[PDB]
Amino acid sequence: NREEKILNREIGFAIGMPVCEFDMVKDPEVQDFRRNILNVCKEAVDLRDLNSPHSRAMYVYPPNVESSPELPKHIYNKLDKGQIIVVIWVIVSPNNDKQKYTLKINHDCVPEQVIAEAIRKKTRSMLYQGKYILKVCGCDEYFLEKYPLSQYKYIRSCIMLGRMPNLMLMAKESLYSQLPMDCFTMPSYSRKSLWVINSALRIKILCATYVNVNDKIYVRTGIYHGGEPLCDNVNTQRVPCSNPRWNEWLNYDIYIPDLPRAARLCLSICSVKEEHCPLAWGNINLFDYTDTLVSGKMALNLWPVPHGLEDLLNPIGVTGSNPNKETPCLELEFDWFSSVVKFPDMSVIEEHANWSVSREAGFSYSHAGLSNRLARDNELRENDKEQLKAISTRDPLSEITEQEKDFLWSHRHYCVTIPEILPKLLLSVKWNSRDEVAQMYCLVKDWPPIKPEQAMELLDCNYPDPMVRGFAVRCLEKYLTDDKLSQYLIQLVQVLKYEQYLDNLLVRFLLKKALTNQRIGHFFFWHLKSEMHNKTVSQRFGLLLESYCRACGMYLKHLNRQVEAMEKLINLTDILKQEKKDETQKVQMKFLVEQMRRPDFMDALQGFLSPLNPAHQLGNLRLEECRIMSSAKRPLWLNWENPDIMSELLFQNNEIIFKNGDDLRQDMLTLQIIRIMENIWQNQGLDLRMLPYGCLSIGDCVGLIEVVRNSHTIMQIQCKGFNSHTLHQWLKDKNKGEIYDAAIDLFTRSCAGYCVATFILGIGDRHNSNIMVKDDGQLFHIDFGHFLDRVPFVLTQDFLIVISTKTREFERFQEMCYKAYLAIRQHANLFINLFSMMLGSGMPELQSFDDIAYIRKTLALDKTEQEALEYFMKQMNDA
Ligand SMILES: COc1ccc(-c2cc3c(C)nc(N)nc3n([C@H]3CC[C@H](OCCO)CC3)c2=O)cn1
Repeated sequence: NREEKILNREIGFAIGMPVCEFDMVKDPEVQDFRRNILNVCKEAVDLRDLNSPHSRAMYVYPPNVESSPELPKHIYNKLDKGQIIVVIWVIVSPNNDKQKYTLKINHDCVPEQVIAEAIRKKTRSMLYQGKYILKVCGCDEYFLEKYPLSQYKYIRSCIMLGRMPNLMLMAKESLYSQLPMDCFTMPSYSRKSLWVINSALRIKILCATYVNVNDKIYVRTGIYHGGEPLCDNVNTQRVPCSNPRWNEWLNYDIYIPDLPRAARLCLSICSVKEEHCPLAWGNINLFDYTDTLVSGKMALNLWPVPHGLEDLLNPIGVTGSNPNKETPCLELEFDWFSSVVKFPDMSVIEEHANWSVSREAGFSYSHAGLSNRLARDNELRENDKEQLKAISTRDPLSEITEQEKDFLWSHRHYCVTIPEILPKLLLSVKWNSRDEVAQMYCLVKDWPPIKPEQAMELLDCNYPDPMVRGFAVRCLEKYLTDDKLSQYLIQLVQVLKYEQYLDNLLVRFLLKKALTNQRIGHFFFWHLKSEMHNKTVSQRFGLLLESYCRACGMYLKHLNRQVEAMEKLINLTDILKQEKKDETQKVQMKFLVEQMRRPDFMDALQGFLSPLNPAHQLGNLRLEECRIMSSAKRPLWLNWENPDIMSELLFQNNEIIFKNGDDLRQDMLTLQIIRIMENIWQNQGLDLRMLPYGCLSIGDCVGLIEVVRNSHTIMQIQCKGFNSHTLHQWLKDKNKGEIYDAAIDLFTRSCAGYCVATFILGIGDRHNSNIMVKDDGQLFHIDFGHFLDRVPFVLTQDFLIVISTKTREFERFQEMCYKAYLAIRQHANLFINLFSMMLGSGMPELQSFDDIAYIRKTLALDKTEQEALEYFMKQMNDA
């Protein structure tokens, strides 16, 4: 139609490839995902059309609230008798006069209540009903829901900062006048035997093509469930280099009905010299998306080995053929049985599980042989019930012995009483034994829900089973707040890579939330779009992006304006670091200024939302405040006017650093971990102010960085002014009076926060230029080069003098680092889980579980609470 043709050009621009291309794809799964996902779209749109227009407003401007309405002790204490002084603004008459009405009201007042007092003060300022809404002055953040005022992140941040909230009052009708009439349309594309196989698995390696020049070669194979072999790996015969025809059947120690649902064939072409090397790799799901077992002739196009691969295989790697067909192509053959073999229905598995529990009970009783895996009733002693608990308290990095596994499995029915043990019991299963797997399925089917922070662990590369991942999704669906879903969004987008198929419970969950919360949808779009360059995820992420863009609504027009901006800056910074690299900042700036005269450039680089915070409107480009930086990759310091009616009450200008050349993924993760550490310390009552500024990767070593206003590096404070006493005097000068005592306190609390953080994460070398200080004393670190692969933030005499060595303030400071280290140690399981989910991300500083182990060392998990306290105590004295 007319609208369908306009939509597809808009979707195409957003993804970076035309939609017609997805149709010219003959994979039934691709076309099934495309059609079968459409109900997740339908449900999301329906929820937005439910309480229209209010429900459409909640979509476009979701309330930005904290997870709990409860405030910590140190936060509540800042309120003058549990009450907050709030400032409500009104835009009066035709001359748009800003008029403030100050209040002092209960921090837990709902926005409809706050409005009432503001109308009461307006009616009294001389001596209406609820057709109004509250907005943050200077940004598009609204207060459309009945939450305690202190629950909104702006209000809580204000309390924390000792800043007075500035909110603007406006008509509900004036906001709804900005929400357009969106319509969802149905696209043009929308309109056996089971365990009866009494046989062992064999796979024929026929031949290899596109394998030529540059001693011998072979095909290394293995059958895997996650990253664990379901039997021993089987190699083909060694063969001369250019001639690769094996025509060999490989015979595996697995009986076909014993194959788990998420069983994979993991293969690689290896070179020999004593020194075996993988040339290419590829993995195949033994069952297709429809539960059908792979049969017959097949050809798999192979992938290049990832930089820094362990063994000769890549089990954690992507499944399916490499799209580039000019690559090593391996031709295989699978046994064809009586008909089309299909994995049994849940009911057949349910009956076999009941049969297995029965045969298990009458097995021994009447066996004669010994079994450490048979379940025994009444034989569970209180000293071993307390030993089972000690297992559940173990970190995800800790090794679980074969004895502990047999122990855990014989107690599989008790385990249901310690629900947080499940990841360990799931590892304890003999995943190559249909008998135990059918039984495990029924346990999960009725397993007590676990916390989302625990659920997430069952979504890394170790838990491939659809039932295990389905239960994890179910725990998130019911217990994960939007605040928290937003906080862990980069790991949830990352673990999508561990999914066997396009259509799954996780993608369905993530997409429903994306299409019912625009703040989630923004970052869901950007985290997906930023990996379109990566061919390993291009199709899955592209299809996910198509389904998103097809139902997001008018936000696509906003996303496309953002895409056009980043594309211009990439083009711009390409020319500077290529051609005009050694040219002066005046000539380089003359080129930018000449390019800004161009219409396509002055439309693109102005009047669009900030990808770091879509609540921020980037108006006119103030070139006069922009500069090409001195850094090697020629990054841009960019300055935009804040076109908000009340910009002045937040920030009149918005500064973003656009960088093209370096990987921002490692900074993205370090800044996320900081936000988390900060939120852990804050929840535990100890106020250690951190600054996880915005950093977003938009592609292949391209991204944006939030500039922190009123900040200078440690070097800049030393330089303009060898010198070791300048910092304190500068902070005394920038905070003279009673204002000084607050600044010294904000420097120590922030200085303590970064001391712990950097130590734990093993962050890159911290110097005078890698550290920064705000006008109020707030200390923060920047450019986190590389983590894990020592105390990097060495407290020099410079920082020590600002603290007040044998002082009362330094005795308070040490007590700040100590509680903080204990606070992170009590949460090490979460941090371990966040890094594990990122293994799939191609990050060099995080390629194996060995890398994550660094935080088991620095957080002394194998030691005790007092022992680890002694570890941090000892490591902090060595400077
Ligand atoms: C991963 O890549 C990167 C690249 C840049 C930054 C980066 C962040 C930053 C922030 C958040 N806030 C403020 N205020 N400044 C900042 N800077 C400035 C440092 C001083 C410099 O001054 C000129 C040379 O001395 C101007 C730039 C940065 O570089 C961080 N990570």
